[PDB]
Amino acid sequence: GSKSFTCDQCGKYFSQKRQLKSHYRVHTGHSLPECSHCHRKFMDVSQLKKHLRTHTGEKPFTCEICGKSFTAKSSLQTHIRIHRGEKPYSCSICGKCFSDSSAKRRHCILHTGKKPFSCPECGLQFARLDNLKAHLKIHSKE
DNA sequence: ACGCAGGTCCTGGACGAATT
DNA sequence: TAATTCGTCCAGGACCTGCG
Ligand SMILES: [Zn+2]
Ligand SMILES: [Zn+2]
Ligand SMILES: [Zn+2]
Ligand SMILES: [Zn+2]
Ligand SMILES: [Zn+2]
Repeated sequence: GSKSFTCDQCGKYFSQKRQLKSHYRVHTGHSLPECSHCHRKFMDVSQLKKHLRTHTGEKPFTCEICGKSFTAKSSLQTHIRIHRGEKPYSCSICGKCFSDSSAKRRHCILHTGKKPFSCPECGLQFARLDNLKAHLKIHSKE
């Protein structure tokens, strides 16, 4: 049960050359499941079917509390915690709690003080790109 | 004013689970 | 069993919003 074929990208082992060639598609994209609309590629056909809803607008996960629908069950699961006031994610530095996992991760970056987004017009630095994009709209109004 | 930051939800890669 | 397909988590955003 040895394995002699290795991937020069991630280092995973395979017992047959054909097994290595099939796995190597995740690094080059060749022969991956390709969307017929935008021609983007994904890891397997199930991830492709999830992406298909981005073109059709289908939201098959509806909240039974307010009636709003979502594209993914994970998004619905996160949304339901809003109705119940469930905030399991907390910042270990200041104690601020969030129901959204990304809101907590985004908040914790503020304790580092890093502002890697600098305005190309005036040089004002921002910790988030979306706030810089909104700031540049003020510049757009000449 | 408008920078700041939390609210909200869409998007997709990661990865074990379930199916074929 | 091996390969494919699926479910799920989770990271990374974009758009919206009100506060100081
Ligand atoms: Zn590899
Ligand atoms: Zn597509
Ligand atoms: Zn709801
Ligand atoms: Zn904090
Ligand atoms: Zn500027």
